[PDB]
Amino acid sequence: DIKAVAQRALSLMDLTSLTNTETDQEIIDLCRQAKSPAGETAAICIFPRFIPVAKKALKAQQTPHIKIATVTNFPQGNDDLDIALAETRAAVAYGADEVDLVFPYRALIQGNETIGFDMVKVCKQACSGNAKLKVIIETGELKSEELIRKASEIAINAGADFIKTSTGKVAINATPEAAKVMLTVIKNKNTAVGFKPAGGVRNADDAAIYLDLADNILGNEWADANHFRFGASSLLISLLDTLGHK
Amino acid sequence: SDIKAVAQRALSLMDLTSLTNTETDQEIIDLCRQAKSPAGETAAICIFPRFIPVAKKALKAQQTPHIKIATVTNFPQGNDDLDIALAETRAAVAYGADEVDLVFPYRALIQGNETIGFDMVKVCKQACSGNAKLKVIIETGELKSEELIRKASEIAINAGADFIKTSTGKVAINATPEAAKVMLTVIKNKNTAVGFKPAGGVRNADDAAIYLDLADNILGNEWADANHFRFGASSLLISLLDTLGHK
Repeated sequence: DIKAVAQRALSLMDLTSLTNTETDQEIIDLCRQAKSPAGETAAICIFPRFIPVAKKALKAQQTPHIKIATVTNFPQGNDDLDIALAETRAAVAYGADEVDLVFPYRALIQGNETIGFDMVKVCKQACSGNAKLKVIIETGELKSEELIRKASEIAINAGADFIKTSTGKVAINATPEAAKVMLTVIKNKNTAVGFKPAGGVRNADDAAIYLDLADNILGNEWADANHFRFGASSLLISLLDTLGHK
Repeated sequence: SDIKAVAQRALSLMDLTSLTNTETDQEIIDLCRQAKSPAGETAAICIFPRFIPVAKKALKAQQTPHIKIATVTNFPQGNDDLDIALAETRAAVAYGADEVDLVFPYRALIQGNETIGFDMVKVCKQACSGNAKLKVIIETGELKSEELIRKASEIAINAGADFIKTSTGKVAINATPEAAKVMLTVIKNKNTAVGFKPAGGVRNADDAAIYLDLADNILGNEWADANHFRFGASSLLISLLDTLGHK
């Protein structure tokens, strides 16, 4: 049932806007859009400086349960620990519920597994008692199964609450192949860790591919809002269309 | 005053500013480079909060640790939402700001709400405790009247402002001699430890002399060092260096 899929995917969305030129009105408008005719998305995902305005709008429309996710070390995934930590500290101070941190994947590709652990760990510590930490490993740039698995393992060891496939800002983002690798790592290490495919999920058919992977690898009941998110934007209109809201 | 001497004096009091909100890392590094000028270092740079970590790294790499990093919050609108201004100020501190330039809720003051201005400046001052100085932009170009400019200054100072600053640079009217005179007089009458920062429309040494002469005459010759006086400006630097004969 494609409508059941669409309804389920909508409730797991991190409704994303990351143009870096948003106006405050566009952020208010995004929060309004997250309060959809078929229900609320799980979250929004926006740049840190927009969090106070978003928190205010979400509260005014009586949907404070819609989480505010943001991004740090983004999009490049540089290997500078001081900068990533400063941004994550600021994201928390802005009022973020969740921080989507970009893993230093280029450093990993060059054989440095240590900076990735260190960066994820100190940023996790900075979120303590305030926010969840998602870690973006950028699977489209890691390419190989070995690297995708390895980044996933390091991120979980260092304390990630979610592992996320992509920034959305590179050539290749979420893929079924990458998703299967990451979901499998989650199963083998810690089923408490969530999974977030981002970029390339545009309709209910795409959503079903990733939901079916999660259901088949981790069980039918695993992928709730605490364990599964879609990083997406245009997906919401497509899902609403599928659900009969043109 | 001697115009070249003023140029030299004014340069060391600059908060070299870039607030386009479309800067890249490279433009921030370049701003830091410019602040290390052939005539001496500016007192600070002033940039949006998210650029502070890159600026910090760049300032360290060119070995200019004493150039402070200032930023802006509640900016530029000066809205009267305390929670938003507080959260931005906390983030600015978390990013690593040395100084936070907060916009006072001046439209609320114009409508007769004097309390929100006090409360907002105070909680933001508290958020800076141990980490940063708080400057308060009262937007004199919008307050317009001497009475409102004096009142916003008094409120900012009572609530704990380390500096009072004339303008955001984002409205039609910014620093003016008239506004400066009122603000410097309030400082003189309430607390000479509070600094003054004319900002916006200061484009050359002639402009700078106006504000330095006012400070000198009202508070004394020794008063306006970098702890008590800043110029909020950008293209001013190039103008001063040209006046000083530097390339």
